[PDB]
Amino acid sequence: QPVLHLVALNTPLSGGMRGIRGADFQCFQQARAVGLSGTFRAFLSSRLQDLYSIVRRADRGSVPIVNLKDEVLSPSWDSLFSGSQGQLQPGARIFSFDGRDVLRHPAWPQKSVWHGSDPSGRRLMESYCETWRTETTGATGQASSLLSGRLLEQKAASCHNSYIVLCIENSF
Repeated sequence: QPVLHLVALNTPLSGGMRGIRGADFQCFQQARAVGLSGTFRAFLSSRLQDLYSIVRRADRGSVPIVNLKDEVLSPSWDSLFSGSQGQLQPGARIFSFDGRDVLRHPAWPQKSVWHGSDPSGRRLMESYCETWRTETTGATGQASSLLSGRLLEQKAASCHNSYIVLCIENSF
């Protein structure tokens, strides 16, 4: 049964992530540290990339999305970008690579997730912290409150905030 893992980085990050190459490298390093074999990319839109396109086309329609512990979060990647704003089922849990529940652990003081995307997973050039290069208070990035059970809520948040960053396995 194919599945794609959605896992959080071990620490929150502000909008200044050294760009998408920086965020992607963190996903690579942290997955490798725990023995995960798949290819993990940061769950973020950037200048040249829409979040929606990060998962291989063949795995977008019918491969369930699961957390680190293989608990099912969504029936497919496409389901998240239907316009529901990435609604997860109640009680859904998201774990970091080292096994901590991001909602129950104090290491993530703010339960919001950076994404820089609209509800269909397309890039928001005016709201992605200058492609994740700045943490200045005046700049914004599109983020979502995990407390509301959604991954793609449309909140423009100051880039100076330290939020949860997710990594998605790009293919089974």
